[PDB]
Amino acid sequence: MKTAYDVILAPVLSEKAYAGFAEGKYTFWVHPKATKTEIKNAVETAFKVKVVKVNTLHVRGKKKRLGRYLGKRPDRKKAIVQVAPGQKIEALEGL
Amino acid sequence: MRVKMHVKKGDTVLVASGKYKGRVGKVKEVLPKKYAVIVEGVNIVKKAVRVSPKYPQGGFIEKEAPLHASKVRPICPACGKPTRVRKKFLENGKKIRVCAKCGGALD
Amino acid sequence: SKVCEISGKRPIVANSIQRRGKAKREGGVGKKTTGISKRRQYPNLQKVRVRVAGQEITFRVAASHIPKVYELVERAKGLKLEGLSPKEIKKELLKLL
Amino acid sequence: MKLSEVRKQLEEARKLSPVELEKLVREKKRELMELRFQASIGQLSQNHKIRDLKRQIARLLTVLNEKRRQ
RNA sequence: CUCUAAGCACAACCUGCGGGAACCCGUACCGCAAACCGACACAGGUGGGCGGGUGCAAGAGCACUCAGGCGCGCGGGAGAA
RNA sequence: GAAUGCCGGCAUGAGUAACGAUAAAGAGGGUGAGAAUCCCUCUCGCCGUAAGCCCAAGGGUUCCUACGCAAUGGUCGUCAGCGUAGGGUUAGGCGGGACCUAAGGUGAAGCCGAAAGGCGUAGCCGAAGGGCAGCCGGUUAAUAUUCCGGCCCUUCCCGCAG
RNA sequence: AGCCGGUAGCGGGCGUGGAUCCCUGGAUGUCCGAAUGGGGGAACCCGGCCGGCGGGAACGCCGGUCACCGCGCGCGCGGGGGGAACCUGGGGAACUGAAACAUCUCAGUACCCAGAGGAGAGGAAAGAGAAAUCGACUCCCUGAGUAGCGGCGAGCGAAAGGGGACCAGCCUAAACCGUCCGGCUUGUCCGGGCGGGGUCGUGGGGCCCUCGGACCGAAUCCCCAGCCUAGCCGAAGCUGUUGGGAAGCAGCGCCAGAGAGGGUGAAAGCCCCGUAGGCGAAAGGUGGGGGGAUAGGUGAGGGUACCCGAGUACCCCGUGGUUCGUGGAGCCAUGGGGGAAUCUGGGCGGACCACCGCCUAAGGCUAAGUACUCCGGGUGACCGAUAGCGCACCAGUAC
Ligand SMILES: [K+]
Ligand SMILES: [K+]
Ligand SMILES: [K+]
Ligand SMILES: [K+]
Ligand SMILES: [K+]
Ligand SMILES: [K+]
Ligand SMILES: [K+]
Ligand SMILES: [K+]
Ligand SMILES: [Mg+2]
Ligand SMILES: [Mg+2]
Ligand SMILES: [Mg+2]
Ligand SMILES: [Mg+2]
Ligand SMILES: [Mg+2]
Ligand SMILES: [Mg+2]
Ligand SMILES: [Mg+2]
Ligand SMILES: [Mg+2]
Ligand SMILES: [Mg+2]
Ligand SMILES: [Mg+2]
Ligand SMILES: [Mg+2]
Ligand SMILES: [Mg+2]
Ligand SMILES: [Mg+2]
Ligand SMILES: [Mg+2]
Ligand SMILES: [Mg+2]
Ligand SMILES: [Mg+2]
Ligand SMILES: [Mg+2]
Ligand SMILES: [Mg+2]
Ligand SMILES: [Mg+2]
Ligand SMILES: [Mg+2]
Ligand SMILES: [Mg+2]
Ligand SMILES: [Mg+2]
Ligand SMILES: [Mg+2]
Ligand SMILES: [Mg+2]
Ligand SMILES: [Mg+2]
Ligand SMILES: [Mg+2]
Ligand SMILES: [Mg+2]
Ligand SMILES: [Mg+2]
Ligand SMILES: [Mg+2]
Ligand SMILES: [Mg+2]
Ligand SMILES: [Mg+2]
Ligand SMILES: [Mg+2]
Ligand SMILES: [Mg+2]
Ligand SMILES: [Mg+2]
Ligand SMILES: [Mg+2]
Ligand SMILES: [Mg+2]
Ligand SMILES: [Mg+2]
Ligand SMILES: [Mg+2]
Ligand SMILES: [Mg+2]
Ligand SMILES: [Mg+2]
Ligand SMILES: [Mg+2]
Ligand SMILES: [Mg+2]
Ligand SMILES: [Mg+2]
Ligand SMILES: [Mg+2]
Ligand SMILES: [Mg+2]
Ligand SMILES: [Mg+2]
Ligand SMILES: [Mg+2]
Ligand SMILES: [Mg+2]
Ligand SMILES: [Mg+2]
Ligand SMILES: [Mg+2]
Ligand SMILES: [Mg+2]
Ligand SMILES: [Mg+2]
Ligand SMILES: [Mg+2]
Ligand SMILES: [Mg+2]
Ligand SMILES: [Mg+2]
Ligand SMILES: [Mg+2]
Ligand SMILES: [Mg+2]
Ligand SMILES: [Mg+2]
Ligand SMILES: [Mg+2]
Ligand SMILES: [Mg+2]
Ligand SMILES: [Mg+2]
Ligand SMILES: [Mg+2]
Ligand SMILES: [Mg+2]
Ligand SMILES: [Mg+2]
Ligand SMILES: [Mg+2]
Ligand SMILES: [Mg+2]
Ligand SMILES: [Mg+2]
Ligand SMILES: [Mg+2]
Ligand SMILES: [Mg+2]
Ligand SMILES: [Mg+2]
Ligand SMILES: [Mg+2]
Ligand SMILES: [Mg+2]
Ligand SMILES: [Mg+2]
Ligand SMILES: [Mg+2]
Ligand SMILES: [Mg+2]
Ligand SMILES: [Mg+2]
Ligand SMILES: [Mg+2]
Ligand SMILES: [Mg+2]
Ligand SMILES: [Mg+2]
Ligand SMILES: [Mg+2]
Ligand SMILES: [Mg+2]
Ligand SMILES: [Mg+2]
Ligand SMILES: [Mg+2]
Ligand SMILES: [Mg+2]
Ligand SMILES: [Mg+2]
Ligand SMILES: [Mg+2]
Ligand SMILES: [Mg+2]
Ligand SMILES: [Mg+2]
Ligand SMILES: [Mg+2]
Ligand SMILES: [Mg+2]
Ligand SMILES: [Mg+2]
Ligand SMILES: [Mg+2]
Ligand SMILES: [Mg+2]
Ligand SMILES: [Mg+2]
Ligand SMILES: [Mg+2]
Ligand SMILES: [Mg+2]
Ligand SMILES: [Mg+2]
Ligand SMILES: [Mg+2]
Ligand SMILES: [Mg+2]
Ligand SMILES: [Mg+2]
Ligand SMILES: [Mg+2]
Ligand SMILES: [Mg+2]
Ligand SMILES: [Mg+2]
Ligand SMILES: [Mg+2]
Ligand SMILES: [Mg+2]
Ligand SMILES: [Mg+2]
Ligand SMILES: [Mg+2]
Ligand SMILES: [Mg+2]
Ligand SMILES: [Mg+2]
Ligand SMILES: [Mg+2]
Ligand SMILES: [Mg+2]
Ligand SMILES: [Mg+2]
Ligand SMILES: [Mg+2]
Ligand SMILES: [Mg+2]
Ligand SMILES: [Mg+2]
Ligand SMILES: [Mg+2]
Ligand SMILES: [Mg+2]
Ligand SMILES: [Mg+2]
Ligand SMILES: [Mg+2]
Ligand SMILES: [Mg+2]
Ligand SMILES: [Mg+2]
Ligand SMILES: [Mg+2]
Ligand SMILES: [Mg+2]
Ligand SMILES: [Mg+2]
Ligand SMILES: [Mg+2]
Ligand SMILES: [Mg+2]
Ligand SMILES: [Mg+2]
Ligand SMILES: [Mg+2]
Ligand SMILES: [Mg+2]
Ligand SMILES: [Mg+2]
Ligand SMILES: [Mg+2]
Ligand SMILES: [Mg+2]
Ligand SMILES: [Mg+2]
Ligand SMILES: [Mg+2]
Ligand SMILES: [Mg+2]
Ligand SMILES: [Mg+2]
Ligand SMILES: [Mg+2]
Ligand SMILES: [Mg+2]
Ligand SMILES: [Mg+2]
Ligand SMILES: [Mg+2]
Ligand SMILES: [Mg+2]
Ligand SMILES: [Mg+2]
Ligand SMILES: [Mg+2]
Ligand SMILES: [Mg+2]
Ligand SMILES: [Mg+2]
Ligand SMILES: [Mg+2]
Ligand SMILES: [Mg+2]
Ligand SMILES: [Mg+2]
Ligand SMILES: [Mg+2]
Ligand SMILES: [Mg+2]
Ligand SMILES: [Mg+2]
Ligand SMILES: [Mg+2]
Ligand SMILES: [Mg+2]
Ligand SMILES: [Mg+2]
Ligand SMILES: [Mg+2]
Ligand SMILES: [Mg+2]
Ligand SMILES: [Mg+2]
Ligand SMILES: [Mg+2]
Ligand SMILES: [Mg+2]
Ligand SMILES: [Mg+2]
Ligand SMILES: [Mg+2]
Ligand SMILES: [Mg+2]
Ligand SMILES: [Mg+2]
Ligand SMILES: [Mg+2]
Ligand SMILES: [Mg+2]
Ligand SMILES: [Mg+2]
Ligand SMILES: [Mg+2]
Ligand SMILES: [Mg+2]
Ligand SMILES: [Mg+2]
Ligand SMILES: [Mg+2]
Ligand SMILES: [Mg+2]
Ligand SMILES: [Mg+2]
Ligand SMILES: [Mg+2]
Ligand SMILES: [Mg+2]
Ligand SMILES: [Mg+2]
Ligand SMILES: [Mg+2]
Ligand SMILES: [Mg+2]
Ligand SMILES: [Mg+2]
Ligand SMILES: [Mg+2]
Ligand SMILES: [Mg+2]
Ligand SMILES: [Mg+2]
Ligand SMILES: [Mg+2]
Ligand SMILES: [Mg+2]
Ligand SMILES: [Mg+2]
Ligand SMILES: [Mg+2]
Ligand SMILES: [Mg+2]
Ligand SMILES: [Mg+2]
Ligand SMILES: [Mg+2]
Ligand SMILES: [Mg+2]
Ligand SMILES: [Mg+2]
Ligand SMILES: [Mg+2]
Ligand SMILES: [Mg+2]
Ligand SMILES: [Mg+2]
Ligand SMILES: [Mg+2]
Ligand SMILES: [Mg+2]
Ligand SMILES: [Mg+2]
Ligand SMILES: [Mg+2]
Ligand SMILES: [Mg+2]
Ligand SMILES: [Mg+2]
Ligand SMILES: [Mg+2]
Ligand SMILES: [Mg+2]
Ligand SMILES: [Mg+2]
Ligand SMILES: [Mg+2]
Ligand SMILES: [Mg+2]
Ligand SMILES: [Mg+2]
Ligand SMILES: [Mg+2]
Ligand SMILES: [Mg+2]
Ligand SMILES: [Mg+2]
Ligand SMILES: [Mg+2]
Ligand SMILES: [Mg+2]
Ligand SMILES: [Mg+2]
Ligand SMILES: [Mg+2]
Ligand SMILES: [Mg+2]
Ligand SMILES: [Mg+2]
Ligand SMILES: [Mg+2]
Ligand SMILES: [Mg+2]
Ligand SMILES: [Mg+2]
Ligand SMILES: [Mg+2]
Ligand SMILES: [Mg+2]
Ligand SMILES: [Mg+2]
Ligand SMILES: [Mg+2]
Ligand SMILES: [Mg+2]
Ligand SMILES: [Mg+2]
Ligand SMILES: [Mg+2]
Ligand SMILES: [Mg+2]
Ligand SMILES: [Mg+2]
Ligand SMILES: [Mg+2]
Ligand SMILES: [Mg+2]
Ligand SMILES: [Mg+2]
Ligand SMILES: [Mg+2]
Ligand SMILES: [Zn+2]
Repeated sequence: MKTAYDVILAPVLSEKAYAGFAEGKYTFWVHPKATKTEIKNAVETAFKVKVVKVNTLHVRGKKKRLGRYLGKRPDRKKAIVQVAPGQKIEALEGL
Repeated sequence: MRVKMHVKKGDTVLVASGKYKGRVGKVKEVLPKKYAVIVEGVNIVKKAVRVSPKYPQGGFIEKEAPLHASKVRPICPACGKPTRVRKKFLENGKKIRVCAKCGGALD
Repeated sequence: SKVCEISGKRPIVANSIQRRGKAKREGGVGKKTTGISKRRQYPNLQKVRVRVAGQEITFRVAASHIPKVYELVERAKGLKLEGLSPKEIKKELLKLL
Repeated sequence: MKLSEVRKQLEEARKLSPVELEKLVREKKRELMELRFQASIGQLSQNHKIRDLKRQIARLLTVLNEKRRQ
């Protein structure tokens, strides 16, 4: 059963992601097939805020090897969400 | 299928072959993949360990090395002898191991 | 050069044989074959148009089975073919074959 | 999760209604999302919790689907 | 843009004001080249745009030079044929 | 033991040819186990309708940072398009799709052919051609007409008015 | 009684209240692919209708549904694609041999295409061929390198009969009778459905007259035995000695319906796994064995001369198949032309004629005995890493 909790996978942990917290921007790893409208709904029922902007981008997986075996990490998709002014996601805030 | 093995963890056995032939101990652990058992205080090896946390002095530690399961013989708790293992069906329908000499149970 | 819609006659592979000499039964040494080649023999297919139940139906048939077309039309006098398309007439007509 | 707990979860779920099973499934999925957030920032030492909850959601969906098929 | 036909004319279309809605894929980096085609970090090949100044009649030519970029991924001596 | 046999290994030529444009280098300081070859500085030389800057194809992480120096780099190497790890690509207005057709392809009708198949009306597909609403500046180690700032604009929905 | 795959580690868990694991059934099953809502450069984009979700009208997501062709009457049933060899049909080479080459050969082979299936094809005499004989078909041995064919060269090459495997025969069209529907050339009418009747060569059937009037039994269905997909029980040895290690050597014993084999620190019937011998299925698959049911089948005389598969038989022209290459050239098949009859009819016995015999064309189906090996098991005077499959290993991979 598809829900809002299957759309949002994990937070993005990086200096660039932490920089957007002050402006109300939050970066998540999301399901690769999720759309902007789909993502905006999912964040609203998972964290109880108002979302006014969603930016998305595809993150191709890096080629990596372990000894003799060549392969690839899975493809990913991250989304930057902008909440309504004054609103906060306290789960992400504090890190 | 399954690795048929005549001994189990927690029973007293006799080491009937090898360097420690004639010793008696308890089966600490059973390794069906290696078809091996571990017997308390039997087959001690010296292993080099590096200096690190939880090994501050380094040096050597002692550990039991596994024995091939055919080298051990279970000891009957009734007649106290090493013996082969028989199967006995109980009136309650369960199957249990019994000593091939006196018929006593082996748990 | 295709099939006959009534009898199923279709082209067949035949050999063209070229011979020389005088036949043995006429005092000769016998016939000799200078060449054999593959060729096709076709049915004598012709278009036959008939008027059935207010519609015109076209049949591709071998000349030897042209009278079979009119035999089919007569036997269709006992069928209900009112308002059907020409294609529907043809299928009903050939179910009588 | 112990074997006894699994039997309890299946026994309770079969007594529910399809409306209730969907609501319980959604709450479990939300709980799993919070575990993924905890595991991402390295604050979940008991990583076995993630597998336990995932199999629970599978059990509830299996029971829900049985009720849909009558 | 305009003309009307089915239809509809409590609809419909157009203008103004207010509030809302706006999806998917691409986006790094090389790109006259050590990252493209030539088995090579290969004097070869690769479409389009910008491409300053002075002088030489003109010019995208030639000489020097701006911005910018390079001294070409083995060196050091000797000073025979 | 021979087939200019087949597979593999190792010799000879030989420390020999060569090290890939004759645009060119010198010095001081630093780093480091180790420096002609890495970093900084001063001097010198070369390109400048290019050997500078920007699109498209093609390529596919080669991008940035940290740590490395076995192999790779025609020498060296502390350096690196190399090895490991982490990070990095943000669009209603840019390009393409939810628009249009070109050659060509495909193809309810229809026609042909032993089979496989060939043709073909309407239609559909097909672009670097037609159509369609964004400019300037700031910011990151790494993205920006995409983020931010200022000033502009487009389509769709609903309500009210005309 | 351990376990969380190969696969250890960091970090955490489960299990005699029965885990991991094995077998059977079910659930879930993104996207592509016959691919099938539409498009497309496979795995990617874009829709219609119905229901739901978000504040949901715009926007997005979720569930259901929407290709085309055939048949039966908008609905229902079916088709499409794939499969290592084997099978049938439609097409169909050349090198080569003839010590050149064209008929011939290679060969109806290779290959292409279509279709069928666990097999396929064939199959119930218009047969065989000389014995007044046989009795569907297929397969094996033989007949036989015979009879023959052949630039009578190179070469090619039957059949009947005998010995075996297996065993099985049926349904229709037509006469005649009924019923529904259509026709107008309006009824003893014709035509099209369906039911009855009928199925044969010692000719059979229809119709009329007479005497007549329970046995057989499926290739279809039902039930069961057995078998397949996990498994279980299973006899008997100790001590010493050399040695890193005993199973070797020694001393004394034991089992055997079990002395196949493989492990265990070297060389073990009795240490371990097994072996001989026995046992075992809730569930699905099969069931060619057994039993039962049912469909179905069932005699003679006399008259009548109604019926007995049509552009067919048959003749001629052009060809193919058979051992048959135009030959005295039948037989089977048929592209073209001409073109019958219904038992007093027709076909065949190698041109043809006569006699004497055999058979019943122009509708269909049919187990078993046979072929093959992608897959599972067993077994080798088979290989043992340049061998054996191209691949013992992360191979149809790197390149
Ligand atoms: K960019
Ligand atoms: K365009
Ligand atoms: K030839
Ligand atoms: K020749
Ligand atoms: K008659
Ligand atoms: K005949
Ligand atoms: K005959
Ligand atoms: K058959
Ligand atoms: Mg952020
Ligand atoms: Mg997106
Ligand atoms: Mg909201
Ligand atoms: Mg995106
Ligand atoms: Mg984007
Ligand atoms: Mg990724
Ligand atoms: Mg990844
Ligand atoms: Mg992976
Ligand atoms: Mg031990
Ligand atoms: Mg024909
Ligand atoms: Mg000829
Ligand atoms: Mg031909
Ligand atoms: Mg004509
Ligand atoms: Mg004819
Ligand atoms: Mg004629
Ligand atoms: Mg789950
Ligand atoms: Mg871009
Ligand atoms: Mg790019
Ligand atoms: Mg860029
Ligand atoms: Mg770069
Ligand atoms: Mg550049
Ligand atoms: Mg250029
Ligand atoms: Mg240029
Ligand atoms: Mg450049
Ligand atoms: Mg590259
Ligand atoms: Mg290339
Ligand atoms: Mg290349
Ligand atoms: Mg090179
Ligand atoms: Mg190159
Ligand atoms: Mg190089
Ligand atoms: Mg170079
Ligand atoms: Mg070059
Ligand atoms: Mg060049
Ligand atoms: Mg050029
Ligand atoms: Mg220019
Ligand atoms: Mg200037
Ligand atoms: Mg100047
Ligand atoms: Mg100038
Ligand atoms: Mg001048
Ligand atoms: Mg001038
Ligand atoms: Mg001049
Ligand atoms: Mg000038
Ligand atoms: Mg010029
Ligand atoms: Mg100029
Ligand atoms: Mg000039
Ligand atoms: Mg020039
Ligand atoms: Mg100049
Ligand atoms: Mg110049
Ligand atoms: Mg110049
Ligand atoms: Mg110059
Ligand atoms: Mg010059
Ligand atoms: Mg200069
Ligand atoms: Mg510049
Ligand atoms: Mg400069
Ligand atoms: Mg230089
Ligand atoms: Mg170099
Ligand atoms: Mg060099
Ligand atoms: Mg010198
Ligand atoms: Mg000199
Ligand atoms: Mg000189
Ligand atoms: Mg000199
Ligand atoms: Mg000289
Ligand atoms: Mg010799
Ligand atoms: Mg050779
Ligand atoms: Mg050689
Ligand atoms: Mg040799
Ligand atoms: Mg060789
Ligand atoms: Mg070799
Ligand atoms: Mg070789
Ligand atoms: Mg060699
Ligand atoms: Mg070697
Ligand atoms: Mg060699
Ligand atoms: Mg060598
Ligand atoms: Mg030598
Ligand atoms: Mg050499
Ligand atoms: Mg020399
Ligand atoms: Mg040498
Ligand atoms: Mg020298
Ligand atoms: Mg020399
Ligand atoms: Mg030299
Ligand atoms: Mg020299
Ligand atoms: Mg050289
Ligand atoms: Mg050179
Ligand atoms: Mg040189
Ligand atoms: Mg030299
Ligand atoms: Mg030299
Ligand atoms: Mg050099
Ligand atoms: Mg040199
Ligand atoms: Mg040079
Ligand atoms: Mg040089
Ligand atoms: Mg120069
Ligand atoms: Mg110069
Ligand atoms: Mg210097
Ligand atoms: Mg220096
Ligand atoms: Mg210095
Ligand atoms: Mg250096
Ligand atoms: Mg150095
Ligand atoms: Mg420097
Ligand atoms: Mg220079
Ligand atoms: Mg100079
Ligand atoms: Mg210059
Ligand atoms: Mg110059
Ligand atoms: Mg210049
Ligand atoms: Mg200039
Ligand atoms: Mg210039
Ligand atoms: Mg020029
Ligand atoms: Mg690109
Ligand atoms: Mg490349
Ligand atoms: Mg490439
Ligand atoms: Mg390349
Ligand atoms: Mg990458
Ligand atoms: Mg790389
Ligand atoms: Mg690179
Ligand atoms: Mg990089
Ligand atoms: Mg770099
Ligand atoms: Mg370093
Ligand atoms: Mg090094
Ligand atoms: Mg090296
Ligand atoms: Mg190197
Ligand atoms: Mg270098
Ligand atoms: Mg080189
Ligand atoms: Mg080189
Ligand atoms: Mg080097
Ligand atoms: Mg190096
Ligand atoms: Mg260093
Ligand atoms: Mg560095
Ligand atoms: Mg680079
Ligand atoms: Mg790197
Ligand atoms: Mg690397
Ligand atoms: Mg991107
Ligand atoms: Mg934009
Ligand atoms: Mg904008
Ligand atoms: Mg849309
Ligand atoms: Mg379009
Ligand atoms: Mg077509
Ligand atoms: Mg076609
Ligand atoms: Mg075509
Ligand atoms: Mg067309
Ligand atoms: Mg179009
Ligand atoms: Mg197209
Ligand atoms: Mg288009
Ligand atoms: Mg134009
Ligand atoms: Mg354009
Ligand atoms: Mg635009
Ligand atoms: Mg910056
Ligand atoms: Mg950049
Ligand atoms: Mg940038
Ligand atoms: Mg910018
Ligand atoms: Mg802006
Ligand atoms: Mg337990
Ligand atoms: Mg299953
Ligand atoms: Mg499709
Ligand atoms: Mg398609
Ligand atoms: Mg099939
Ligand atoms: Mg064939
Ligand atoms: Mg063909
Ligand atoms: Mg053929
Ligand atoms: Mg051919
Ligand atoms: Mg031929
Ligand atoms: Mg020859
Ligand atoms: Mg010859
Ligand atoms: Mg021939
Ligand atoms: Mg032949
Ligand atoms: Mg032949
Ligand atoms: Mg052949
Ligand atoms: Mg059959
Ligand atoms: Mg018969
Ligand atoms: Mg057979
Ligand atoms: Mg046979
Ligand atoms: Mg046989
Ligand atoms: Mg035979
Ligand atoms: Mg004979
Ligand atoms: Mg003869
Ligand atoms: Mg000859
Ligand atoms: Mg001759
Ligand atoms: Mg021959
Ligand atoms: Mg012959
Ligand atoms: Mg032959
Ligand atoms: Mg026989
Ligand atoms: Mg009947
Ligand atoms: Mg008939
Ligand atoms: Mg009737
Ligand atoms: Mg009847
Ligand atoms: Mg009769
Ligand atoms: Mg046993
Ligand atoms: Mg046993
Ligand atoms: Mg035993
Ligand atoms: Mg003993
Ligand atoms: Mg002993
Ligand atoms: Mg022995
Ligand atoms: Mg023994
Ligand atoms: Mg042994
Ligand atoms: Mg043994
Ligand atoms: Mg013994
Ligand atoms: Mg047995
Ligand atoms: Mg005839
Ligand atoms: Mg004839
Ligand atoms: Mg004739
Ligand atoms: Mg003639
Ligand atoms: Mg003829
Ligand atoms: Mg003939
Ligand atoms: Mg023949
Ligand atoms: Mg022949
Ligand atoms: Mg002849
Ligand atoms: Mg012949
Ligand atoms: Mg002759
Ligand atoms: Mg003949
Ligand atoms: Mg005849
Ligand atoms: Mg004919
Ligand atoms: Mg007759
Ligand atoms: Mg007659
Ligand atoms: Mg005759
Ligand atoms: Mg005759
Ligand atoms: Mg005769
Ligand atoms: Mg006969
Ligand atoms: Mg008959
Ligand atoms: Mg017959
Ligand atoms: Mg007949
Ligand atoms: Mg016939
Ligand atoms: Mg048949
Ligand atoms: Mg059969
Ligand atoms: Mg080897
Ligand atoms: Mg070896
Ligand atoms: Mg091999
Ligand atoms: Mg070998
Ligand atoms: Mg293999
Ligand atoms: Mg090989
Ligand atoms: Mg190999
Ligand atoms: Mg391999
Ligand atoms: Mg490959
Ligand atoms: Zn005992």
